[PDB]
Amino acid sequence: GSHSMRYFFTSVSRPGRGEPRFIAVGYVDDTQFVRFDSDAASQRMEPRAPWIEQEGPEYWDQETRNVKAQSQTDRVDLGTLRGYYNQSEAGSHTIQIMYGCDVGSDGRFLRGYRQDAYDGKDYIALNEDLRSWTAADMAAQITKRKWEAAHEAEQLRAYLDGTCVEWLRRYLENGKETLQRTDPPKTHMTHHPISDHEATLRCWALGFYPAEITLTWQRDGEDQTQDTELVETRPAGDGTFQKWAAVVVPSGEEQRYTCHVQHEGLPKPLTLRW
Amino acid sequence: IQRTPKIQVYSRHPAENGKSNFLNCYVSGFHPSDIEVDLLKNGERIEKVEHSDLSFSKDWSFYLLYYTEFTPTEKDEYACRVNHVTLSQPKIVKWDRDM
Amino acid sequence: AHHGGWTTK
Repeated sequence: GSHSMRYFFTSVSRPGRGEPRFIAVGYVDDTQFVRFDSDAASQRMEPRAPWIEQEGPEYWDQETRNVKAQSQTDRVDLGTLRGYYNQSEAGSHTIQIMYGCDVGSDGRFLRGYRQDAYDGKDYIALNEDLRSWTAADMAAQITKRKWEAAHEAEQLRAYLDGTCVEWLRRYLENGKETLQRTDPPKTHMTHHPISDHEATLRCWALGFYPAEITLTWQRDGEDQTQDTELVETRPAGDGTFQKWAAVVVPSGEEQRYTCHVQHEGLPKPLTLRW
Repeated sequence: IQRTPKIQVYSRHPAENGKSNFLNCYVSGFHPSDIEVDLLKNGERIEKVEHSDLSFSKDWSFYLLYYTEFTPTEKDEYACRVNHVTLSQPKIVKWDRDM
Repeated sequence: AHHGGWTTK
């Protein structure tokens, strides 16, 4: 019964094609609730879940100003990191930032986090104690020295284990009719011949929330991690998720295979056999 | 530094001809973030297609959902066409009801 | 609500 609030930021330089594209999204658990897109018309932080719409004009103004300020910081940092990594001005580069906090079912703070990336690789991260940084390389250590001297971790910590928790608690109350619900996977198996002598068995998990789930194939007790096709968990688009796992088996031996399903919403793990 | 998209084309609900549904194209695991995704109906670009706001996974790779309401007819062919710097030509993934 | 604080890199 734990919950999370996370903000994701992406800035992408567009040399000669205008200012960097900037996209910010906020989630509670796996539910998006705010967005900002620099290429969108409104130029405002915008609601994306029904329970955030009740926030007042002061909230939307403040969130819009703060997210625009993040965009302006990233704009500067794109130039700075180009210098640190000795790159030219002609290429497109990417900064990604994620931060947020987890609370338990009783609302207590569990952990906070912040991680930054450059061109899709680790750049700098706040450590779990919220007091020290880990830089990924000698360039990122320049930033670390600057943030250590500016006592950035103390300011960030006050948000991650304080303000972040305050707002997450508020959102969980404001959105209780939806955020507290957990939808169990509906499971079935399908069978698809691929020749006269082999068939694909596919194990399906549908309509589940949250997205975390485990699907496993076993053959006569033993596992088949090397002979299993497993797709990425995917959104249905209605707020639930879907996944499947598949295995090619000899015709007439279907009974030797079992799919195993694990979801937080399942009282017991499900086992399916053809 | 460049990761090619994984592409899945699927319906929101189990498909039944004549009945309104949603056609999804989920692209994930890619970097960098510039990507062109079109949904196709009998080879032609579908005009009213929405998409999610760009987000990313723990490994920093990006993912997007493109979607549109459709009514499946058993003669109409649907596909997702994806272009990305990792691809030589745009990849077309046809919708198969069993996947 | 997200964080209102920014030191550049």
